[PDB]
Amino acid sequence: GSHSMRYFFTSVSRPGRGEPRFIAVGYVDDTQFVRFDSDAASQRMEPRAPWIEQEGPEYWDGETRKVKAHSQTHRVDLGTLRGYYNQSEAGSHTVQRMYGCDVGSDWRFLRGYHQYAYDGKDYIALKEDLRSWTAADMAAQTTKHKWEAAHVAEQLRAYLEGTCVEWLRRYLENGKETLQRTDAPKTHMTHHAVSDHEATLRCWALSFYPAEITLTWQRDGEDQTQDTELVETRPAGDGTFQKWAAVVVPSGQEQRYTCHVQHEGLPKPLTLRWE
Amino acid sequence: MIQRTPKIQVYSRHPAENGKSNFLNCYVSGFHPSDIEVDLLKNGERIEKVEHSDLSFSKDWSFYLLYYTEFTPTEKDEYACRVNHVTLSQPKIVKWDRDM
Amino acid sequence: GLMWLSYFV
Repeated sequence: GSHSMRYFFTSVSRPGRGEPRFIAVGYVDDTQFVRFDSDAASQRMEPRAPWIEQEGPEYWDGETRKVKAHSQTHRVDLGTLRGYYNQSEAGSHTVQRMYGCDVGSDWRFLRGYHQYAYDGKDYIALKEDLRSWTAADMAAQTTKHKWEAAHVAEQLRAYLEGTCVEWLRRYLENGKETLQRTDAPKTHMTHHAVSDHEATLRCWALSFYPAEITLTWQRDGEDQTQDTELVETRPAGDGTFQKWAAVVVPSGQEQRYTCHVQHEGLPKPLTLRWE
Repeated sequence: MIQRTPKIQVYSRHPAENGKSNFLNCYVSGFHPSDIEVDLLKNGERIEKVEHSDLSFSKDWSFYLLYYTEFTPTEKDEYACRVNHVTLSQPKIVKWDRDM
Repeated sequence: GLMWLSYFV
């Protein structure tokens, strides 16, 4: 199936407390493989998956230099953005960046991303054509015009459609068994009565990978949102994920409700019922 | 400025079974800003030997972190996660419901 | 592998 490589960068100003915190992580699909944390000891890019450890010193030296240049760039950005919005030195502010590429089942380029957020809101993003920019506000327009003048999109595009895809392919093959796997959800159901005339049905999905899944409750064959509670998909800690979907049902009609599970590890979507 | 309160989930890595080692997890997601303190509590006392994941974020830019510790669930010992964040008027304590 | 060039906002 499809695969992705994604890098996530977070830079946080620390008013009256020195240099910004900078954390960078790399993912292939839902598997992290590298990290840099400004508050860690090595001050280097560090391996986080067995399959990346084999890369030689040339690799690590390079990623280390690049991740520092990324750090340095956002250190300046925090100041630039504070000026753009005429903000005081009193407050802490956050710059976030994400970029990377998707490939299809044929491991050929599908899509590229390159997006910035300031204080948790969209600031600027490369559009899907990888040739133009979406700026969130008037301040962001200044960045847009500067990036148009420097022909940034053209250079990003070459990386996203070419180099980024090259890395993803190389990572996927070195990853081999773990990376390319899909683990179907191990399901089960719970049932604790709440009130005299009501009861809770919780549909469980465990040990699945990748993280992408869909749990849905149906009543007499039709969906239900709004009495259904969905917790956010969560890491189990062993490379698998977990999720659940609950619904409160009239005490006595438990058999009229069905949980529907959709995951790419499942040949066909599952329909479950309490019994 | 964007402010999101953390969604907190406390749970084990594998289905819990008294007497057998496992991992106790506290997963905090959907929060902003990134500053947050998280502790795992055994019988109301903080556990020192806890690890945590590298800060990362979702599509909506909200952050997530996994705090985790190795442990052996015994019928007595109770477990909880305490979370403090600027969106919280007071720290939140989420107990480990071994039976959810 | 990371991009080799960043651009200031």
